Amino acid sequence: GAAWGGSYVNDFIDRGRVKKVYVMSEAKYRMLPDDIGDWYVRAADGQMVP
Amino acid sequence: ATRAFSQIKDAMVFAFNLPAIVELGTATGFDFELIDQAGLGHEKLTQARN
Repeated sequence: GAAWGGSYVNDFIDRGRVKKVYVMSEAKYRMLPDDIGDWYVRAADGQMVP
Repeated sequence: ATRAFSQIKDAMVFAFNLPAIVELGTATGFDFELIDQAGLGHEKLTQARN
């Protein structure tokens, strides 16, 4: 998700107006399924898993 | 009562009687709201107010 769909997480203050804060994968890491590989989840032991 | 509390205190204490219709215009006056339409913060608006 938060990589490929995105995450509205929290709110900030722009020039006087409350607006959103999103955290999403960059441009290049989600066009083709090769990019599926490039993403890693960290286990209880500290070591990433592709 | 305002006679009493004006000249004799360190804080301003005013006495009055209620208007007839309990919520209306002071006839000979207004209620001006100064507004910030562009992207500015409290400092600049209060400054404009002064």
